Amino acid sequence: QLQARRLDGIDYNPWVEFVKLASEHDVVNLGQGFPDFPPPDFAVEAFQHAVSGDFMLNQYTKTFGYPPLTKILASFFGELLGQEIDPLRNVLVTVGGYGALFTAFQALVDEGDEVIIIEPFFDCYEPMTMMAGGRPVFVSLKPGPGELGSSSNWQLDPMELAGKFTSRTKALVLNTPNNPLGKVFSREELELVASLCQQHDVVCITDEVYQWMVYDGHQHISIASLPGMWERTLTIGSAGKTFSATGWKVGWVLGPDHIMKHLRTVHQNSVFHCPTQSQAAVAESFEREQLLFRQPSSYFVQFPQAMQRCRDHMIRSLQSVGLKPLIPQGSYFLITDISDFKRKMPDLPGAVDEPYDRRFVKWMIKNKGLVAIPVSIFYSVPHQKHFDHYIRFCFVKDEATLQAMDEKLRKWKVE
Amino acid sequence: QLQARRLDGIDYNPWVEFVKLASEHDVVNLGQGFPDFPPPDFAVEAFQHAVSGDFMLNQYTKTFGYPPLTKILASFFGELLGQEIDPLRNVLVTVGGYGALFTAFQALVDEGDEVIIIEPFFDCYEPMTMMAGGRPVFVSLKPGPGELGSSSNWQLDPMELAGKFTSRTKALVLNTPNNPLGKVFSREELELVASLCQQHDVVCITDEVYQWMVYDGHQHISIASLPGMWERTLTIGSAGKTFSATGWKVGWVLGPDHIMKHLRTVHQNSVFHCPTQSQAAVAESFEREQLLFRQPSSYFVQFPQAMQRCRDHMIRSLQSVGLKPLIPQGSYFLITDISDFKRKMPDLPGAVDEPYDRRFVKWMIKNKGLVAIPVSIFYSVPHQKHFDHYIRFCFVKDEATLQAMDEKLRKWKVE
Ligand SMILES: Cc1ncc(COP(=O)(O)O)c(CN)c1O
Ligand SMILES: Cc1ncc(COP(=O)(O)O)c(CN)c1O
Repeated sequence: QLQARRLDGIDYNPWVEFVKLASEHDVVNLGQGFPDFPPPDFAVEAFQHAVSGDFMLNQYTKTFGYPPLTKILASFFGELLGQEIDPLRNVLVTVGGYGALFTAFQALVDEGDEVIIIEPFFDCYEPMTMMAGGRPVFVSLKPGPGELGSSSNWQLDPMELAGKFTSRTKALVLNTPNNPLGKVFSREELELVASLCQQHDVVCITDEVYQWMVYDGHQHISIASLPGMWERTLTIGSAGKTFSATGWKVGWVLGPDHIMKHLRTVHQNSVFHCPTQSQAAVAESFEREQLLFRQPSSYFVQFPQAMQRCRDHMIRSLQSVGLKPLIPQGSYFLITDISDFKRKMPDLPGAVDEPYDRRFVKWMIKNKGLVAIPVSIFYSVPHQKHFDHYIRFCFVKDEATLQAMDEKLRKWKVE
Repeated sequence: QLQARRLDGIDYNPWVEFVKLASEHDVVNLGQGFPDFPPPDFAVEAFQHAVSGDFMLNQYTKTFGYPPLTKILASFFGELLGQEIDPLRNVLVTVGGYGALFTAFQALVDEGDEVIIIEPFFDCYEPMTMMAGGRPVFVSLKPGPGELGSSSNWQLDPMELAGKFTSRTKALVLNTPNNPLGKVFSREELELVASLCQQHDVVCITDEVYQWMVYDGHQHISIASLPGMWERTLTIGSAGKTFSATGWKVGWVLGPDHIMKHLRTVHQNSVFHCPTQSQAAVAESFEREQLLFRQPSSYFVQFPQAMQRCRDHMIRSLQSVGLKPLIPQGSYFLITDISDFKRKMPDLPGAVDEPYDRRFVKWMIKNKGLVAIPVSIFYSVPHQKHFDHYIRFCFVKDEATLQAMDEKLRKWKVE
């Protein structure tokens, strides 16, 4: 009654509980979706230049983005997407990917609109939809029939997905690479989505914040580069998962002017400007990578290699303690199946109707010194029952952290 | 129909037209609401430390604010307000003042709620209200009966204001010091507001971004420090008008936990984190001013003095060319009456029903080389008729700019 009704149902963050519990224990924190090592020098220095350079960089820049930034964005991405991008009609700099999604949702979703959300989903898609009046409609990625599983096996059933589409569908949220699962969507997959999107006349909000984090030579493809798609796609990116600098909270949406004009309205009536210097830092950082694009010394070459090693490493460590990793094709993350623990250990302490994985994560923090994340926080509540056996790990960590993980794991193992 | 209805009516920015026109002319730009000189060294350096220091400052900080920042905020402001402030329940770091208002509105205002907006208003109060479903209800500050006018004479009529209050009033937006007028609200004024707010049970969203910019020894008072008010006040501030670094876009709301918990919900479903380093810069900057609070070398002492000089200077320059300045008690701004021009020059070129001051500003850009802002952009459309004779100037400028103004003014004067 004092609060607006749009807040109904979206006030609880299941995250918190656990950060609170992790901090009152000695832990290796693998629930954190960000590096614990420095960003690349070129990028840190880029920031250092922006705050040490032309003094007017401390004052306001342009509303829809700091032009050196929109410039490089439209160029580098226009090339990557295969698309002509006007910085002033097709690019909006936002407060991180979070900002971009929020802007997108507040633009497009209205009382009654349905949004198709693919499980597992980055958790904020559902609240944002709900805050905007929309109705989330869920479809589950479904793992197909080795012990080690693979992200690319998780399947978007063409009949199931076609069925979610109604006359009320405003948008489908497609996040690739997927967090938490790590799925990198295939071309044939994308096309499935593009095709139903094209058919029912529906916007594809597409969150590609993890674009650069790809492994095993799977290749990131943007639905926006598919024939006919640019006219109905909003592509989101984030400097923070680009340059391993999450704290910079700089993101953008790329999209056709007739959609963007609304994302702009929300922007000009919400935050109006993004801060200047960080934008400057990002613009420089992109210039550096575009200059060296594909080159061996380029960050987008070295980094995915480095983190693949981290992935591989974590995958082996966790494997031998009973956890059942699903190899990810990209993202900061891997999930592991814990169903073996559920059979061996069915009755762990927690609330009635609390999903197993949350109970399990809480256990492991207390006793084994390791933080992970209950995958069920990325499912519709109706679906947490059936999907209460995964946990999510972040392998974008320092060697010293992977060592500590190993220590924790070896100590646990004697059991 | 593709866009959400909340965007109805809020898509047009009357600002733009003029920036476009100013850039295709040789101008002294006094429509810009920000310095064109560097921030204080301590503050620029503070940023330089934050991006050059502990590398993990590049990663995510806490959701509701970077603790060194919420810490210093709660301390410095708790002292200034006379109030006990818990950083974690009473402070939210937002993306500038703009962010804070947006968060406040999306928290509290809902289909049907009325918001009382005092004219002239910072323009974004009306769209934000409208986007949230609310109904703006306007009351006009009204200048009381020398040639030079004064901001403090503009009056909030106690009967007029009491009359705006209905059972549907959710909030009243109080902005002091006022932009554009420069009014610094008096204690007796505040109390009027507090008292009706207290009576009808209504939140006072109070925008004090200009807190530090006060002149002639008028004193900034926060409605939040009035008896009984903290329980129904949200106070907004902005690092950018604090440290003359608008481009940093760091703001905050201070307020009682039972309100803030909703501002938090919006925050955690919109931007989630504010960027770390800038927060760090601000936290340091405040530490520096709090240490030297009231001291002669403190920025909050030196700066208002400096800008008072700039004010005084501009007031005299514009005075002698026929403009009729209203001395401001604070803010970055002064408005001048242009009714003499309207009598001398009634028929200037523009759209039918375009207010005089907009037509006039456009004229002055083209012919006299000076940018200002039509005050009518800060009135309800119904009220722009009667209030089409002011323009707004920003005197927070370098000497070299005030010189250029003078050049433009002297050249004009020969006429
Ligand atoms: C899938 C996904 N999309 C969007 C975001 C938004 O993050 P940020 O605002 O820091 O860019 C995140 C969180 N990093 C994410 O993992
Ligand atoms: C009255 C008023 N309030 C709030 C704001 C918001 O500005 P910012 O977001 O940069 O803090 C402004 C613009 N400076 C303003 O003048």
